[PDB]
Parts: sequence; structure tokens; C-alpha cells
Amino acid sequence: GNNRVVYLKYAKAEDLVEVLKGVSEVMIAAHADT
Amino acid sequence: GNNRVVYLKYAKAEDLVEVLKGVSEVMIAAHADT
Amino acid sequence: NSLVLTAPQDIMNAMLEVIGQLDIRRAQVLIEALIVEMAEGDGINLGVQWGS
Amino acid sequence: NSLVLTAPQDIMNAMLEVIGQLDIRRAQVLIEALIVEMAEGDGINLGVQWGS
Amino acid sequence: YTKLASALSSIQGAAVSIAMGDWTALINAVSNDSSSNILSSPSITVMDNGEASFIVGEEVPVITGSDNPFQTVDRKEVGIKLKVVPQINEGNSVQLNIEQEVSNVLGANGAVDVRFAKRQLNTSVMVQDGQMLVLGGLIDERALESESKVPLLGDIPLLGQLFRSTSSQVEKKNLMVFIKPTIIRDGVTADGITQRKYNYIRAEQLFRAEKGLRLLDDASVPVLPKFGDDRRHSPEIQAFIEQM
Amino acid sequence: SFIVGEEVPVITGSDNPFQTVDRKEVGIKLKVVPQINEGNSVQLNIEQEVSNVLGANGAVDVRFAKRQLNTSVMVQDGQMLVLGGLIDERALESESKVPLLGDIPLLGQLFRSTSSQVEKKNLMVFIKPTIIRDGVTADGITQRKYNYIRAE
Amino acid sequence: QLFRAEKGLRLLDDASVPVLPKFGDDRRHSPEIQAFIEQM
Repeated sequence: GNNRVVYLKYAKAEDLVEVLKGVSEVMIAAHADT
Repeated sequence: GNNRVVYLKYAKAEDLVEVLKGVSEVMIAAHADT
Repeated sequence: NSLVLTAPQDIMNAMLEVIGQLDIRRAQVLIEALIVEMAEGDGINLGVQWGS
Repeated sequence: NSLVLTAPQDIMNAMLEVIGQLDIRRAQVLIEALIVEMAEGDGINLGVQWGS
Repeated sequence: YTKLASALSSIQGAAVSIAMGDWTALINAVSNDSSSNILSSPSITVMDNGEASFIVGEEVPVITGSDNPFQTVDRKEVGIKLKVVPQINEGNSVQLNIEQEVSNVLGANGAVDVRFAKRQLNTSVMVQDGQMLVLGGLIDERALESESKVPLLGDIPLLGQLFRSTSSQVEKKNLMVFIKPTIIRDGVTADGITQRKYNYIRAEQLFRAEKGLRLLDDASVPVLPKFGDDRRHSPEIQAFIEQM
Repeated sequence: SFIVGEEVPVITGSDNPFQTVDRKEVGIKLKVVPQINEGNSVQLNIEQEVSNVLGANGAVDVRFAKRQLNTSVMVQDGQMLVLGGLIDERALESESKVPLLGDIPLLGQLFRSTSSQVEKKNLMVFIKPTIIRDGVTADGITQRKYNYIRAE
Repeated sequence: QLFRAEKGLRLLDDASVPVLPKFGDDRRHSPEIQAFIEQM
């Protein structure tokens, strides 16, 4: 399970990418349509 | 099976290229007409 | 409308398979829109004026 | 409308085959469009006015 | 007669003057009613994953930085406009990106340049193969009342109407937009759709040719040929070529 | 490219010291790019337009009546396909009357003013390709058109 | 629209009022054209 896709309920993925970049350092990407 | 062509049902390939570039790193290309 | 390809046998076969998979027919869509507009209006004016 | 080619025998033969495959006749298309326009209109006005 | 002409210029309905001795009574009364009903149906055929544009209308110049030494004029489009990009899934659903507009030109009442009446919907939806979906609409209702009266005389049970002025207005508006896709995959479906539309137009033309021109030849009306038959000469030329 | 029409000057930044005039095309216009498959189908990229000049009623410069279709389709060798169209219907009613006198069963027409209007519009565009591969087909088509004109 | 077609145009034909077709039925000709095409 080296890759996961997480569907967010209340947050915006583009917002969480910046926050999680520091914690991960690992790749983080956001799909806005879904 | 070193090469595959995937036909997308609901997403746009140009959108998924950017997302999958990080996960693949391997070449990813999008054909918009199909 | 032709592709000229030069490559060894294995890359050639892979590329031919990819071309064959991407060289297919597209379907068509007929799209019809329907715009409906209805308007109604009613007014009444009544008055008496006196002058001298 | 000529090509001058210099190359060894094998590249020469390959290039000649490619040229022979790309130097062919194209077909033609006659394209006809058809524009149809129809318009109809009808109106009636009727009134009585009184003056003094 | 200038002042009298100006006084009566804006009168709609009854405005009747009764003289009863150094005292004039002017009675005004009017009732107005209006109705409007409009149906429009633009259509366009595209390929999967392709953009299509449709306009029926006008191209109007407008000022973008106005005798004059330099006006900075730009030409814009008004009318019925449809821009669509479809995307068929592998099955029987179409995702549509749609820009739909109905717009016309209204004269400027106090503006520097002409105005545009505009109704626009921009969205993206999913529809089934041959089903209809509602994109948007508007329901508007409006009621207005107004009264001016003499304070105590205007409430008398019967004689108060002689000291009152009343206006009432009601307006209702209903607008709706629907869209419908249809997938064509083979030649038989396209042939059927084209034959339907062609035969409709040709039937209208044949009916118009039955009741021909009022004071001209009845055969001069343009009528489409039969489906897949191509043009033919008029009967006079046909007889001339048969004789020759 | 095909045009039958007119070339009209328009203002793009208007006596006058500098008008910035540009000349545009109006008329019947057809721009087409075909692509034949290896068999009997043609993919067409089409820009079709019918446009004329209307006088300005309150605008700075002249107006153009315009009907344009831009699309790409697939058609068979000698078959017809519908590209687009418009069905328009319109009904308008108006009445002004004296409130109570205008509803009398017979004498009310003396106190009324009525207007009614109906308008209908139908527009349709079709396209049709035909593949010419040899000289005999082209000769047949040319002979047909030539003989039609010559008979007239 | 059907209610408006019941009380048709004041001084014109009552069938000239635009009325939508039944849900999923598509356009049909007016009765005069229908009779003309039936006779033909």
C-alpha cells in the first residue's frame, strides 16, 4: 500500500497540499475535480 | 505489457497527467481527442 | 496524414500497438436546447380630479 | 520537383522505399451545403377612440 | 393649441371633463393587459471531445474609450448563442460544458452607448443518452399598489371615489432552459435524424406550394427535392428538353 | 475557402484625424478541411456563415446580421447529415380598455383597443460530401452541372 | 401553456399559441399540415 487516494469531506485538497508538504518531508498531489 | 492505453470514462487526461507524474516517478502522455 | 517510424523490432511492435489503439473512430452528439419564456401583466388606474 | 540523395546502399534502399510509399495520389472531395430558411408572420390591430 | 396638445399627449384610456359651474371634474380610468409566450430551440452536432459554437443574431459596434478623434470601437455578438463541449463516457451518458445565451439590443435611455438585454447560463452537467435535464430558470412575481386621497372625504362609503386616485399593477415572469443530448454512433441513426428534419422542412414547403403565390406562378415556390434525389429542372424546361 | 458576398469597411477606433478602419467580409462563407479515412467516410472541420449588412439604428457604425456554425463531424461517402438549426415561435397580445364599459357583451368593442401578433421561424443547415477517386466520377459530376447550366 | 391555449388569441387563430409537446414526444405538425399530409 505505497499509494493511497483520500476523498475529503469538508476540506479543500489544494489547501492541505501546502500543509502536508512539510509533514511528509514522499509525494502529495491534489485532484480538484473530485 | 510495458505500454498501456487507458480510455477514461469521467476524468480528463490532461488533468490526470500532472497528478500521476509524481506517483510514476516512466512516461505519461495524454491524447485529448480520444 | 502518415507517420514515418524508424526503430528496432521490439519498439516498433510496441509503437504499432499503441497507434492501433489510439487510431479509432469517435462518436457524435446532437445537442438540442429549449428556451421557454412566459410573461403576463395587468394594471388598473382610476381617479377623479377637481379644478377651478 | 526533385530530390537529390547521397547515402550508402542500405540507407539508400530504405529511403527509396519510404519515398515510394509517401509519393502517392490523393483523392478529392466535393462538399455541398444546404441552408433552408422559412419565416411566417401574422398580426391584427383593432380599436375605437373617442374625442372632443 | 400647443399646451392642450402637450397635455393630452400621454393620456391612455378615458380622460373626460365635466363642467358644473366654475368647477371642472376630470375622470380618468384605464385597464391594461399584456401577455407574451416565446419558445426557442437551437441545436448543433459535434464529435466527442470537440467544441461547437452556434450563433443566430447580430454583430453590433460598441464604444470602448470614445465628432471624435479616436473612439476605440469593438464589435460584439448578440443573439441566440450556444457553446458546447461534450464528453461521452464509455456507455450512455454525456458530460456537457455549456455556455448558453439569449441577448438583444436595447436603446440607451440615459447611458453613453446602447445596452444589451442579456440572459446567460454557464455550467457543466451530466445527462443520459436521450433524456432531458433542466439547466436553470426564473420565477418572478410583482404587485404594486398606490393611492392618493383627501384625508377625511376619501373614506365616505359611497361619495369617496370622487376624492381618490388609485393605481394597481401585477406582473409575472417565467423562464426555463432545458438541454438534451443524443448519441450517434452509426450511419443509420444519423440518416434517421437527418431524414426526420429534412422531411419536416419539405412538408412545410409542399404545403406552402399548394397555396402558391398570390399574384404569381404557383411553381416558383422553392421546394426541396426528395430525400437523396438532387436537383431537377422545372416542368417548362423539362418539356423543352424533351421536345429537343 | 468559399465566399459570395461583400467587403465592408468598419470603424475600429474612429471629420476625423484617424479612424482605424478595417475591412471585413460578409456573405455566404464556407471554410472546410476534409479527411477521408481509408474507406468511405469523411471527417469534416467546418465553418459556415450567412451574414449581411444592416443599417445602424442607434449604434456608432453599421451592424451585421449573422448566422454561424463552427463544428467537426463525420459523414458517409454520399449521405447527408444535419449540422444545426433553429425553431422559433412567438405570440404577443395586448389590450387597453375602459374598466367596466369594455366588458359589455356587445357594445364593449367601442371602448377597447386590441393588438395580436404571431411569428414563426425555421432554420436548418445540412452538409454532404462526395469522394472523387478517378477521372470518370469527376467527368460525370462536371458533365451534370455543365449540362444543367447549358440547358438553362 | 395549455391553459393559455384554451383561451386563445383575441382576434387570431387559437391554435397559433406555442404549446410544448408531451414529455419526450418531440415536435409534430399543426392539424392543417397533418391533414394535408394524410390526404397526400
